[PDB]
Amino acid sequence: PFTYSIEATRNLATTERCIQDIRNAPVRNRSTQFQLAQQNMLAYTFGEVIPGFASAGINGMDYRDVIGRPVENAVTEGTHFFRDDFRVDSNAKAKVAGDIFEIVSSAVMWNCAARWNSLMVGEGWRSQPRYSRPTLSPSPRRQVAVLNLPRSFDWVSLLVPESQEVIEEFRAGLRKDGLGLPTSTPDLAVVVLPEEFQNDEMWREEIAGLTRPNQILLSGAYQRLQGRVQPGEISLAVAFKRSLRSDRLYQPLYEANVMQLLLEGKLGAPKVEFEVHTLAPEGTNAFVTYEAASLYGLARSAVHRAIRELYVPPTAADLARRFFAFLNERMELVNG
Amino acid sequence: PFTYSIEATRNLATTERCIQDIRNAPVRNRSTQFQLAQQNMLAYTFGEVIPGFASAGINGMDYRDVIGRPVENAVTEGTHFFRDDFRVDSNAKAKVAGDIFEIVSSAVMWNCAARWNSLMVGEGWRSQPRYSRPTLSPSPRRQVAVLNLPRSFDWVSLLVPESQEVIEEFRAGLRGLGLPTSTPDLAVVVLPEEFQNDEMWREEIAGLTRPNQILLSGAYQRLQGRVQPGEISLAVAFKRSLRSDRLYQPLYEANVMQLLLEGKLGAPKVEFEVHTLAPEGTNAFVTYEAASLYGLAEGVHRAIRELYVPPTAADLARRFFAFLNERMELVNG
DNA sequence: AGTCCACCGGGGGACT
DNA sequence: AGTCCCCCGGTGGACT
Ligand SMILES: [Mg+2]
Ligand SMILES: [Mg+2]
Repeated sequence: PFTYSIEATRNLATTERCIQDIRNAPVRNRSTQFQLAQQNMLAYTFGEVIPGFASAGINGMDYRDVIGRPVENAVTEGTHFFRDDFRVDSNAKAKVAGDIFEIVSSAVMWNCAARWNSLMVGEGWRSQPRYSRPTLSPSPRRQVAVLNLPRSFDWVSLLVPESQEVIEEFRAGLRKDGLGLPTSTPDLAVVVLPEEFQNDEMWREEIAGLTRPNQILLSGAYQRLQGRVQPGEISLAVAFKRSLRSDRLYQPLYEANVMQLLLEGKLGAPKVEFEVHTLAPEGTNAFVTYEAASLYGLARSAVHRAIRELYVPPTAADLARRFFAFLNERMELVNG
Repeated sequence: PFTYSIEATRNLATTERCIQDIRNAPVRNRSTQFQLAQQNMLAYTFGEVIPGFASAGINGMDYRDVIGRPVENAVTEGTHFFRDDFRVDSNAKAKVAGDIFEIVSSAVMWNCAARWNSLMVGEGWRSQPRYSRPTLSPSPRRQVAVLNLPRSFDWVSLLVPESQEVIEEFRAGLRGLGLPTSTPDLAVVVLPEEFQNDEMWREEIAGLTRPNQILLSGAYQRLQGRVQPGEISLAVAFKRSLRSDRLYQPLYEANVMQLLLEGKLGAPKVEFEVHTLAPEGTNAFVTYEAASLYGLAEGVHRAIRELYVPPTAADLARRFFAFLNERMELVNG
């Protein structure tokens, strides 16, 4: 659970355990002795807590101590089971830690859009925990899907064909000169629910916790929307980075521009909203870095920033609160 | 020495040791038990050798193995003086080795600029070791300088005043927002007239002695303020190994440079390139075929010119020469 | 001392 | 099984 419980651990099928001994099952070319079963840890640690949507105690806990819980728990399991034999490298901890921050944050945002899509339809503003109800004119036409995007995704895949053609048009004209414009992906993407999903349930149900089934619901959500999004319906991109290093600022910042250049540039979409979330900015450097303007629109168009802001959630609750407010505000020029 | 010498390691003061004990001299908020004197690893391992400029054994040795040596040596030294206890975290190495690759590869391009400048200036074309003499018609005006840029650098600081200025008339009608500049791992700038007769730009160097480390790391200052827009000839970014996400800083910087120099100071396209010894997944190459974003509003070329993978210190050196040999043509004799 | 910078390799899971 | 994708935190040194 969210607090290590040797009883819950004792009822774990050996293959649901958080640590995995592999001193007999060596990995190809890898010295790894014990694996961090990140999926497992998630379901153990967050089986029924979805931070921001749980106990007040939890919701306002320092968000770092929350995101860092799953690791703590697993290290305890290891020690308990293996003791001294136990050893895992910093880089495992960083790998998993960084993933968990991305997954859990998205889970929060998932629930945020549940509640949001409920109300948005003909539901109310669910009671608990208490968050300020939005003000905006409700409308089914104003629900949104929250797509935690997967490794080596291509954001362009979300778009409707007519828009994918414009682009592969463009690129072909580039390709005719030894020139490419590869597109990658943000860590997550909030889209406007395509019409024909506006009546579907799933986009309205808050989840109790990140159990395996529940994890999967989220990590796959994107598959449903591929080919169904309109250029202007990409309405928020987020990049997740637990801690910062001056060199690790550049993926979101570059892609952002590429998205702007295509969406805004070649498909006349409104300014593209792309932000970055971190729990550790290590100076001011990071902040000034993301004050950078958007490079396409520096050669008749209005100037705006590539990244709209750099955000550092204190609590899972603030994250909720922050996103509700964005939705309330951004879902305005959306005639419902 | 490039080969781990016991005797030498013993003949070593302790302020010289490649491995530092600090178990009783900790770092605020750090579990670091043993530090890596990476300046004492250059020194020890490369104090006599500058790859591609030493014996043929080195010059053509697998270049990964060369960069990998200081750290090999270090870990031997550590295991002799601290048999039970010697331990360092993966990430300590990853830092040191990354930097060494930046420094030494800069230290190879330095001796290149050296011997090339000599040629240009009317001295010989030295030939220890032999490299094909360049067919460019020499000139003191086609000398180049190889700046190993420091952490925190801003490459604009290299530009001359009237140029930095215009990067303000534009930049100032542009602020809640802005457009910062960072730095390539290294720059190659045309030597500026005022310096074309100094002798420091022509002396090659024997090893990476602290004195010598320091001369190459200091070099940039000498050129702050004194460089034309089109005289920025080449930018390199050193990444010893690649990870798909670790690809974007040279890509962005390049765009920004290209943006200002090319579109705002009407300079020639800018040559920006990456050197790595380990691309692992070949995402990278396709990644570095990206059109320059600036240019997609005007009329076009790659942002990053190429992604390069040196086999040997020698390959590195021959490549840079041909670059010069084909690029300085533009400079007027 | 304390603060900032930019190095990169060991990773768990998707996918084949 | 093999390969690839994107995670980040622990660092050695320049400054102040
Ligand atoms: Mg991320
Ligand atoms: Mg580099």
